[PDB]
Amino acid sequence: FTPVVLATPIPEEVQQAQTEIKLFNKWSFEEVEVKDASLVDYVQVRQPIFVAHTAGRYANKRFRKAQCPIIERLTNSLMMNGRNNGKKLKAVRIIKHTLDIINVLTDQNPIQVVVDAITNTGPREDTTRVGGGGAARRQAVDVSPLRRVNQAIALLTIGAREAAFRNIKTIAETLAEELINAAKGSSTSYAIKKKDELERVAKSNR
Amino acid sequence: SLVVQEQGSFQHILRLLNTNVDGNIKIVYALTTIKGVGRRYSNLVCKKADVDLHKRAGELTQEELERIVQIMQNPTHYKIPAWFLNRQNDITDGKDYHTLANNVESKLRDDLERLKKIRAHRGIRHFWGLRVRGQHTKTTGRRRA
Amino acid sequence: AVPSVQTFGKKKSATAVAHVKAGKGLIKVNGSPITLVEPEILRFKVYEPLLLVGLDKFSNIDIRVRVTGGGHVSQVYAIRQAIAKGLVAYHQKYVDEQSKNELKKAFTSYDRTLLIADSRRPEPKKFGGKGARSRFQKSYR
Amino acid sequence: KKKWSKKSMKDRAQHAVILDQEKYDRILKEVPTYRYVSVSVLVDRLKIGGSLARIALRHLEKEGIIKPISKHSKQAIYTRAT
Amino acid sequence: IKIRITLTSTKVKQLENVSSNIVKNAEQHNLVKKGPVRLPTKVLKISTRKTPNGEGSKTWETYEMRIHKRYIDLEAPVQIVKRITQITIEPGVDVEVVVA
Amino acid sequence: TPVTLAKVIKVLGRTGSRGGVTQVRVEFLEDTSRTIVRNVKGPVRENDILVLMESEREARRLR
Amino acid sequence: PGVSVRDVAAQDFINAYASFLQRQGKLEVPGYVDIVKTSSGNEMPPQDAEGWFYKRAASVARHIYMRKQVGVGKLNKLYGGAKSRGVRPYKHIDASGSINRKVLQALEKIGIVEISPKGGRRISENGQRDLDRIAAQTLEEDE
Amino acid sequence: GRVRTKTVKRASKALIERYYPKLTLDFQTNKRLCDEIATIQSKRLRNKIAGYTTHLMKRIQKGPVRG
RNA sequence: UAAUUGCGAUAACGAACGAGACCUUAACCUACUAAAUAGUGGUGCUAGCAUUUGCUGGUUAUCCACUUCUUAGAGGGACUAUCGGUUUCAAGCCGAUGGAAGUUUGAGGCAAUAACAGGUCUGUGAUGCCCUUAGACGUUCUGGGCCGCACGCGCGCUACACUGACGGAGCCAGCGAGUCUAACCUUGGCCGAGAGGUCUUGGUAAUCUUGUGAAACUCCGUCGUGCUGGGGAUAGAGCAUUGUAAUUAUUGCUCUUCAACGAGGAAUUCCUAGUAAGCGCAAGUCAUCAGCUUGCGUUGAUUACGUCCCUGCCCUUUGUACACACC
RNA sequence: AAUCCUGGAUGGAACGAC
Repeated sequence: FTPVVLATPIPEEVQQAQTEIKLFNKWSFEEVEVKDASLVDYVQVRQPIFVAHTAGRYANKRFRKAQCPIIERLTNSLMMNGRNNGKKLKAVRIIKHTLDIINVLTDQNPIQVVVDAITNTGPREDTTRVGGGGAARRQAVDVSPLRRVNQAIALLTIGAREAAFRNIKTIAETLAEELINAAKGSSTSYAIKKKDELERVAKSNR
Repeated sequence: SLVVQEQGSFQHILRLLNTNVDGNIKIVYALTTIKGVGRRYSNLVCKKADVDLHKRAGELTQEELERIVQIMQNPTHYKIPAWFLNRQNDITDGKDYHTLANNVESKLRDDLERLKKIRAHRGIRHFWGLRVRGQHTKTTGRRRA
Repeated sequence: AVPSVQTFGKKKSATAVAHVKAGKGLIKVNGSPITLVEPEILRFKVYEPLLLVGLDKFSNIDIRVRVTGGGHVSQVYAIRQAIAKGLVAYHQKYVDEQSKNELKKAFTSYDRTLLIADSRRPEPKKFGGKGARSRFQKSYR
Repeated sequence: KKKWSKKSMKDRAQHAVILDQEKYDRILKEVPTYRYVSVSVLVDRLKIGGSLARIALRHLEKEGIIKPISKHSKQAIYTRAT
Repeated sequence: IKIRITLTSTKVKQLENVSSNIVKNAEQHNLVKKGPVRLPTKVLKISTRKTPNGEGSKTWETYEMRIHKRYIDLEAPVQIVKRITQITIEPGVDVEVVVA
Repeated sequence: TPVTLAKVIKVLGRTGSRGGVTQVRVEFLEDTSRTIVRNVKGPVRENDILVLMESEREARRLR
Repeated sequence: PGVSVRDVAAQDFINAYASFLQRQGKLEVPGYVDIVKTSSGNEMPPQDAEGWFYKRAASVARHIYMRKQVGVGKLNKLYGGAKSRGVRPYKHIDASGSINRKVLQALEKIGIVEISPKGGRRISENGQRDLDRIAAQTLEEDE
Repeated sequence: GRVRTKTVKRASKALIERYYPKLTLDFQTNKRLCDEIATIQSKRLRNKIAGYTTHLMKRIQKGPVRG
């Protein structure tokens, strides 16, 4: 490393995050090896980003979104329920505070934490209607990894949102504790509960 | 960052103008509990009485309280611009007052009664309980009572 | 005279023109350095080319940007695209081609839009609805 | 007027707006060991009000008991200094 | 002498033919000028319900009128100015010359 | 509570009255050479991987 | 190296400048301060209320240093904002004009601002140097 | 889809059956001689004709084509 | 195949309409033409700080030079180009590369035959027939009414809150409209809390209004889960404007009043990318009045990329006691 | 030079014509 000078002043930490390595906002992307396979090739890591904001267009084709960073997908899902439509900047700020919190608690990489939570809360089976017309039933089937991912993300976001609704605990910390409970496996997470529900129902309707 | 521990001289709900005012909330939004008193008037009077608005109502002195009362019930002597008032150029004497907890409703009743005995259109409308500001009555104010 | 160029980055409707020349490494935005944009995170988003290529390449050169149109985010994106374009054109004209092409390669490897503009344009508004595709609502009974 | 819902009541917590010496020194002894600290922490723990929590976070940060890591308004974040 | 000529027409090829014959006349007379400044053409929209009556699907129709405006700066003697006022006149084209 | 991983090798077609479902034939990673047919819910491609909560079953093929 | 107002963050600069003027304590106060909303589109007066005239003066001074000329119309257009007309949708409204007018009058009084040609008001050279020094102090505070 | 109309295909067939000792499998030059040798009112149509002619010559280079 | 779009098959051959083609618009062009009613750079004068070169600015008659950004005009450019697969191996289709653009590039305009006893005589000095035609259903003047409310339906606007409200600062668009025998859009200056008033100014307009400094947005603070500083109806009082005239308040402003509403049951609508949704802006009607529409732009997602189960549509085959045709 | 092989479907209720 060398601290360079320009006509306009650049801080040293940004110089380091420039030349020494490419971080997150302020975190690493390496040593975040996904644990469970079959989610690999569908979560986008090893292609770092400094912010989850990007004018990327993965909605033109079918399977493109797999190459979108999972954090951008999180920020994307966070802006919903009407008034929060758009306002991606706020979602990013919330992510940042959340990662700060998940680094002070459970001091491992918060990125590693959330990906382990995703891998944990992936609904492996799910029911669906099949029938010869009026003779139709809720047959249980296997879930795609992409659908596992999307369902997991939606569950996490909705759990945090419904927790932070009408009460003081912020959307950020709600999301944080939800991700933590999911990463561990706790049955207190909205996501984990829904997942166990679905898998039980799949078992029953085999 | 400043933290005064406390003293037990604090008080919960108090009384003034025949009104059970709630303490433990900031003075302005506390006072607005009173009928005939809004956020503007309250903030203004608490400014004029030289009060710290960061303070809570239940932790105060009766002197501050009564000075505020005096300013409330006699505004003009403390340099009020006379158009904040809820009742100015009143109806009879042309003097400008600021009606309060019970006087608000009493005067409202007096005005409605005046118009009714006058057999005015607005008075008849109020007497029947309908809408008066020229609104439509076809699709709204159905379960009005 | 000076080895100097002028380029531009674009967005929905935000345009970021940028004069570039040889200098001492001052990087200004309509009156002011890069560090005073105040989305406070899109700041890092616009640092990105510098964070990719290292700041050493910016010592001998100065940039001056004028921006207009669109919202703050679109302005930022036009800014960074104009920046990368000016750097590339400079390395093309005055510097050899190897630096220019490896620079372009690194940029496109991190992200494509840093050099090329996204051709996504606002679709118009049609009658029978508030926006383009949305209609108002159907009432049967 | 049919409501088409259930609409049960709540517990109606009664958090404090002012403190006392007991609350204050309880805070001073218990805020450490809270690896993460914020307003919602200091209200789902100790039943102080939100303004109290704001002022108290500022106070502790002043002398230095809690370490700040980010001071965004609407989301203040601290840990314990060790 | 410092004249402006202004063409505020619709038929763009007529406007262009007029501008072209005028500028070749000016340059064969060897007169300094500014080239034909094409102001940004302007559109007049009119959005109306197609139907006279009120029923039918809620359809709308935007009738447009494009207008193309050009103008030229010349320094030229009074006699050439006068004959030019006389000549290079196309129907459907609105033209106006001003001095100073 | 074990599972079985399998790799996709061949997509067959869509199925279900509403067509929100897909038939596939997979190849087990461990204990390879075993090819079973299954139903799937969401989007899928070849060479993807799936997690049979039970490996000993298969749906009525439609062909 | 020399500096400007364009070389410092706006919020911190304005804070420092309004603090400097409130410490100087000479500029002006109309008398009907702490009584109005600054805007018919606002619903409550300012929260601080022990000041904020210095703040608005700082903001407009920075604005003038950025621009060439300004007017009460422009300042109302700027500081005005979204009004909540009860139920009918929000809408832009121009802020209070008399306030900014008295601000500019007091600024010409203290000699930081002048009247411009082409109408409106203009930065002074005295104000230029003073704001330059204040901004110097501003980005000196972090040393 | 990207299918071409009988006008295109008929014209391409005419050009191929009576200008074979000519144009090659380059779209650009085939265009630049098409607009020269025939009358077309739209650049779009000319490009389509050029492309289909080129594809038919690709076909011709490996055996004949019916019609 | 989006498609009677084509490859082909062939008692059919050659044609035509429609589709497509076409036109407009939006994206590419540092290639042409140029442009103080658009910019850019430099040079002069000038402010400040640094001073050591510099940075930030201002400067209409300081000129000089250029056209990348801006405007246009003429043209080019994508035709699925190249490659690899798959297909009787043809039409074509899938993936990848390049590319500004590879869902007929995107959205629109135009849009057949035949028909509806759809709607409109309240747009028509378009209209036949019938009624009326001077106490007229003509015409015109006053005042009312079209808004009248025990109730039921539909288009929407507000919110039911911290992904928040409020107060400060921060501070960015584009579409377009605008005075003549009128009196329009108004800058700037003064007054006023505010609305607004007033003295002036520019503009028949890429020039002036107007960078239309819009709002949402960001940073700071207060608030603190309390039908609460959420919400802001219903009312009272007063001050203003338009209009001859506002009284069943035209509308705007101030204060006060502060009600339901705690995410909405049966049912149901729209929607596949800069799109939904949010956010406001302009024009329309207009003396005044947007909560409506038509356009504009700012922020900007998720989830499919499939199916015919329901609702319907096209072709073929079949059956039919149907023909104002499963009502 | 090794080499054994195959085709396959169930299904509820749904009046009438002013």
